[PDB]
Amino acid sequence: ADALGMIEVRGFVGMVEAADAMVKAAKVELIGYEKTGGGYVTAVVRGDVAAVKAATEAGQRAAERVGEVVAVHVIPRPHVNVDAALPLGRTP
Amino acid sequence: ADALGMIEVRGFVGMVEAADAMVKAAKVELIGYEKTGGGYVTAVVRGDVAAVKAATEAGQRAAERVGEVVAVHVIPRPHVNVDAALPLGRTP
Amino acid sequence: ADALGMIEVRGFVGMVEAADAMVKAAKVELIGYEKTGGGYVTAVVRGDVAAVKAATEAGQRAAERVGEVVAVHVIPRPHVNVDAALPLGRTP
Amino acid sequence: ADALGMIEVRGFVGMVEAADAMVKAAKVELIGYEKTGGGYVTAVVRGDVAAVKAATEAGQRAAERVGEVVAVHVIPRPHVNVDAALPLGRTP
Amino acid sequence: ITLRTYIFLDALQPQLATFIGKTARGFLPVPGQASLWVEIAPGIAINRVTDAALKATKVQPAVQVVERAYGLLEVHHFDQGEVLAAGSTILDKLEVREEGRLKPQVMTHQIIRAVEAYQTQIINRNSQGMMILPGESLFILETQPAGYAVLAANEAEKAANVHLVNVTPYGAFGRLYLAGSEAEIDAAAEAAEAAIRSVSGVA
Amino acid sequence: TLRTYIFLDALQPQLATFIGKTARGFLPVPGQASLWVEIAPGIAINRVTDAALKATKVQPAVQVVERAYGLLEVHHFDQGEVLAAGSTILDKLEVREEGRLKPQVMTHQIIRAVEAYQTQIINRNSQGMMILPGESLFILETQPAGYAVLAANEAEKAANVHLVNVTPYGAFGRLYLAGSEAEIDAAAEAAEAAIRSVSGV
Amino acid sequence: ITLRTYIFLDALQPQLATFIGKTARGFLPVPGQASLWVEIAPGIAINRVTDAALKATKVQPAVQVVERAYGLLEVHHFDQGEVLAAGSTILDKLEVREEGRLKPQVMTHQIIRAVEAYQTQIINRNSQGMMILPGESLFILETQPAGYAVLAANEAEKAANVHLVNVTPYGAFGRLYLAGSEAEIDAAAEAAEAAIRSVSGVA
Amino acid sequence: TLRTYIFLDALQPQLATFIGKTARGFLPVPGQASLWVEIAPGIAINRVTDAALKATKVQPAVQVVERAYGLLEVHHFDQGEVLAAGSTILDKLEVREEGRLKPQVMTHQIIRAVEAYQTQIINRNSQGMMILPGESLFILETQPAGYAVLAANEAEKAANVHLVNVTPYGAFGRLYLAGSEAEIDAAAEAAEAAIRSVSGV
Amino acid sequence: TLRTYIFLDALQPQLATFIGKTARGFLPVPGQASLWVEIAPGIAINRVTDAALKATKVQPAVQVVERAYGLLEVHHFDQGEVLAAGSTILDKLEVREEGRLKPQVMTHQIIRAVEAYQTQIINRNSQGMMILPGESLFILETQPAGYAVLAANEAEKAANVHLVNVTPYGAFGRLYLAGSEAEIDAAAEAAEAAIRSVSGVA
Amino acid sequence: ITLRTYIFLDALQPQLATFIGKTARGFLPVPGQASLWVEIAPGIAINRVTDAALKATKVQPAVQVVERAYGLLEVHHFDQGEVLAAGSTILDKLEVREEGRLKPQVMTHQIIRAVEAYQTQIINRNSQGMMILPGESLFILETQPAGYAVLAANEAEKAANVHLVNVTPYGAFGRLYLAGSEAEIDAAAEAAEAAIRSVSGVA
Repeated sequence: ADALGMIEVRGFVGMVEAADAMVKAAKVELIGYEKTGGGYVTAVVRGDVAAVKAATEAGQRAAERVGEVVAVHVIPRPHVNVDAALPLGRTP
Repeated sequence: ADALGMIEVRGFVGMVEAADAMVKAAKVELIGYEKTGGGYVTAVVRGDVAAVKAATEAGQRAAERVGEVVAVHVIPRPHVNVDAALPLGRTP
Repeated sequence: ADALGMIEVRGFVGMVEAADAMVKAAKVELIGYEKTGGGYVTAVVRGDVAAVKAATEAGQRAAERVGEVVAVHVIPRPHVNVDAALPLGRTP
Repeated sequence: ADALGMIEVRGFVGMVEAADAMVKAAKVELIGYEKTGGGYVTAVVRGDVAAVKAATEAGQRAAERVGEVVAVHVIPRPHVNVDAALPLGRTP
Repeated sequence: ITLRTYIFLDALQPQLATFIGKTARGFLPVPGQASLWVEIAPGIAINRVTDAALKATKVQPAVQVVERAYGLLEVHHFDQGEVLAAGSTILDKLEVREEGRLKPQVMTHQIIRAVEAYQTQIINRNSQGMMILPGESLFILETQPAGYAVLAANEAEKAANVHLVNVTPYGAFGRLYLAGSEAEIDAAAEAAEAAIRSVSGVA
Repeated sequence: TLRTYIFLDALQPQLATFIGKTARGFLPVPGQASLWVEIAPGIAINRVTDAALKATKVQPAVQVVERAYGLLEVHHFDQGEVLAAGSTILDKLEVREEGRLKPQVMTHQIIRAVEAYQTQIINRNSQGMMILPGESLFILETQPAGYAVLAANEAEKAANVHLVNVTPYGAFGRLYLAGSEAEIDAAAEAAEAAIRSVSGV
Repeated sequence: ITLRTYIFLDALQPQLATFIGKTARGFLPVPGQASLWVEIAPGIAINRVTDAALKATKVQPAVQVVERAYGLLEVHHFDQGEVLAAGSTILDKLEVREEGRLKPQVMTHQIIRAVEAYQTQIINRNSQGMMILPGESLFILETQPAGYAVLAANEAEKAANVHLVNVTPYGAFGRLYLAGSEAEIDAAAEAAEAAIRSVSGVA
Repeated sequence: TLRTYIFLDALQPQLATFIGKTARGFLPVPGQASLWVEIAPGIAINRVTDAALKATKVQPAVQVVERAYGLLEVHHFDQGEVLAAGSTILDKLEVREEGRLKPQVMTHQIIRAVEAYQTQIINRNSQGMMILPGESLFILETQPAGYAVLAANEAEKAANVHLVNVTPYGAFGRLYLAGSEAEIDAAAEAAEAAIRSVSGV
Repeated sequence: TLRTYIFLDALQPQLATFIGKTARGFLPVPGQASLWVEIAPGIAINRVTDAALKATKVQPAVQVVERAYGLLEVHHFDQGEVLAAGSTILDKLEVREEGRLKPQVMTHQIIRAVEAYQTQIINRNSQGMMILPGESLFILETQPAGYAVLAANEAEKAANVHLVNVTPYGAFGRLYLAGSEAEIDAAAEAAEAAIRSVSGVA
Repeated sequence: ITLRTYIFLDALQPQLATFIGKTARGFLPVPGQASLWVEIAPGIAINRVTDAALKATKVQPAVQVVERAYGLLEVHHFDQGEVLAAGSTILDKLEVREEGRLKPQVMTHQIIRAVEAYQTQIINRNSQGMMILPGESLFILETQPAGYAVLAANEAEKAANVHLVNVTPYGAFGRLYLAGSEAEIDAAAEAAEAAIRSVSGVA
């Protein structure tokens, strides 16, 4: 479906700053956030591929200032099995 | 039943990239993901033995780029009690 | 809603050449041009974020040949109050 | 459809001399003139490219004898969205 | 792996899209889509690169030619972000930066005006695009590398009213036959040469 | 048995260029007067070609032998040489001019605004000018097949249409023309009036 | 305009879709898509039929063959509703219902056991799909009219692991060469004959 | 059914060479006995081919299923192997040799001193020898299509003619021979006598 | 100059089928011994071919005098007959057996789970078996070109794969194999082991 | 622009004129006419040169080949004055005289007595001219640059009773296959070799 973009932050504050900068940076959709325990939280935006490719690279630059950024990655087309299995807000 | 492949990543972003590369590199079925806490998440793919052997050695090589791959394993034929007790998605 | 792209040229010739190259080089909408006086005119293309960013980089490339390009900028998600209070073709 | 030709003169006198010598030099149609402020006025001729090329390079020669000629450009095929938005005489 | 050609056609004009769809061995491009051309040496390694496109984005391939020495891949899709993402994934799989492409060098460019009928019979037996009628001007163009010739097609139709007689982006040298009346051919010649000469790279 | 005997006073440039792309002989140039003779059985045209080339200075471009039918084209700048070759052909066949089959129109249709998904296929299945999307396509079949080139000629004497395809041999004669709407309308009316103005059986 | 064949394939099996990828001159189908074949007479009217689909739905056409006198059209899409709506639009423009098609007649059905190498070399030279090997059973089928032949292909691959040596769906007779072991050719022959003999129409 | 069944006793070198240029199987060398079977419907010829290849040691060269007709050539050095394969073919078709179609000659002509303008076209429409300008041309159609190669083979038994073309498959079988005038006359008499000697229905 | 001299001990059926699908000459049947000789310059191979055809009873399938090089195949049931034709060929060339070029692997790559959109391309550019969407693909480039059929023999000799393509002429030799992953791994290891154990002038 | 081959044929012997008319993309020559062959590098630049022929004189082109690297032009007419005037016009447009051509290197000349039937099937399958029958002597010839090969055809038929099996004058090398009885092939071989190495050039 739509392209996927993720920020993983060791901390809720840096994740909220990244999730704010991503949806202020392009036309993406903050579908939610994943708490993997231990203080790691992952903000997930999801839209067309140029928008998320700009939004994650803006939210990373705005989240490295106020927190610890673990991983940033953009998938231009996730497989249908990933969106069916993993919870990215596009499960039919 | 079918063979069993696993990628455990300290990080949800690395696990989503691994779970995407695994299902794109063969015919495997991402049955889910398991959260053991502390930031560790495990992606579990499942299918015949050569396909999961390719899937995990593509998911490791595509998930060391964005994450921190803790463990990779392929069980060529799991015992039926493992599928019955542990959550591998083939529980009858 | 849609992303915003602008070419400001001191002079009408460079602006019409830029506004021709932008609507050739991408699937955008040329909603018009703003005349701020003093010889300055601002052509406004407006569409999705992938096409306006690759349209203004052709409009800049074609308006430097014949015109004095004052300013080039893209806004990927313009704020709703900007579209409500400024004339950019999305007046509700 | 019709190729586009433009003489921008900082001055109404040089613009009328250009718009006279262009329509006398070949068969082009003078559609109007755009006043962009600051003393810049732009005469716009429009016809087939074999006539607007011979028209603008004679109108430039005649308008460099009385005034300052800012920009001279010929567009062999303007896009239909340019004729829809910018006022080039072929507004539907 | 040597990256010869890397050109991103931002919007396919209809005669180029129609000609590619007349010649391509694959999914035919339609006019309006964004497109991308990558040529590498040696040839068969493009089957790696094509996979890196088709696993990444939604783009569709038309021309994958592994000829006698080189290899050429076209990918095309509506969203320009999709084709730019496929291009970034191709350039990561090649492990090259973009500007490692060969700079296109115009070898032969010539406007042959008022072509006799006898030469049009040969040119029309040696071309699959538009015809050429007797008396219409012809524009022959040779570029090295070959793939940049389709850029020399695209921008040409983006300028004026011509007929695309031929473009070959595969082989030793890229060929371009354009045809039409004289003012249209002069505008297309200026636009095609300015398109090719503005593409940077290694020489 | 004569099926098609049609004279052309002048080949239009896209028809002459199409036959320059397709024929297996001395290719015509525009402005030349031309002549098309189709007979059944096919192989007998190798007599009839000789019956032209012993008479005049005409040059043969098309000579196609299909499963049963044979098509011949001859041409020359002077119309009198072509008419003398045609008179010698009709003398050799012992058949008059009106003994030809009167052509019937199987399908005359105009498709407005052909989408890209159909233009790509029609471009792959043709050798003339390409068709672009949005251009109206005129479609024509005539039986017998050779009369198709008559509709390929007179139509270009009417409007600015692109000759996408013409097939003058085989079972059915086929004509793909393309262009803007009013030009296709005028060219289609001219092609239908050209086919209707042929006497015969 | 006579409707010789109107057949709706609910899903293209991978060797049939791969064969159409080898042979067609249009937008090539992928396996899993729903397909549709319409064959009419005279052939040149199929261009009027194809537009009738392409202005209606989102289907993409792969095959448009214009024979001497017949015309074959394939359209396909992932959604079966799109394909059946395109078929409904085609039947509304023809104003002939689904029963107005020609009921297919099996001209020849044979199974050749243990084909010698001297015959496999010629079968391989005269066919484009999967190569036959010497010592394997061959299934041979012709249906009149021709457009049903792909149906006889498609359900056959829904039977057993057989090669798709050839399927010609256009002509005076639709042809089908399948290859494989004895029991698999028996199951595929039973399925293909049951699929052809379950098609209603006129004769 | 059985349209064509002719037993060639041996292939003369231009015919075997032309089959080597055209066929899509095991090419025959000259001096081999050969056999041509044409049936309808065409796709049953793979039944017939297998029926030969289980019986004897023969090797098949031509197997063409054109539109509705299936042509089959087999050959071997010994005539006995080819005749045993032919007996097995006739047993599989459940007919005999007399059930074949008696060939009708559609057109037999001799064009003397062919112009260069016609030789260039004939050479572009042919795969065998090149006809030269000034040479005489022998032209032949036989129905059914197979028997034309008999009209080739016996022709080279008689005269020193150039095999320009022979098409043994399709609706009409075609033969183009070339040479000087007396050679074409003798080969024409031999080819007509070879077609007239075929019993059938 | 003797580029390739490879003796195929037994033609496997998909290779024999593909050669007989692309041969200009006498089609080989499976089980026959075969032989491939590529030399430069090209047309001098007609000196070579006739020599073998004057000595032994072998039959030629593929003789390609292309733009630059020359390629000859001869095949027969008796392996002593094909080896005698090979020694006659080497006498006419006046070189030893090991005057060949040692085969260089330009590119080898196994591409797993090929998308359908690439199988449409590869099937449109192939005259052998089809590839289906999802099956693994093995591509191989060898220099000089004739040894490609060696890589198409032994691989098929060692696994259950599909032969999609082998081109033994031109500038470079190409090999497209396709099938399930384990069979393609076995066939690729077999093809590399076949290419490695061939001596010559490096 | 490099002038490789400039050869002038004073009269086309009928098998060479026939074979050119079988391979030409242009106007077919008839025997007896004067003919002319010009070969240059690069290829596409020959589209200039052909124009300079057809604007000037009455000559007509038969074979214009723009292949992978080089370019070849034939012009022919009855009057030798028109063909020589077109040759002088070609050489003035190239601004090179005749002596700048490459001297033809005779790389291979081989007479093969009594070609076996197994080899004639190959040679007849590879050829477009005559057919070689089993037992007849073959003459193969390779020259560089390739255009002079048609000279090697012409003089050969001008001195013996042979069959022109093939001549390839375009590409890397010029190939010549002649066939006939033994004494005729010895005469044709001596004449063709003397005609090739009896011209000037630059080595």
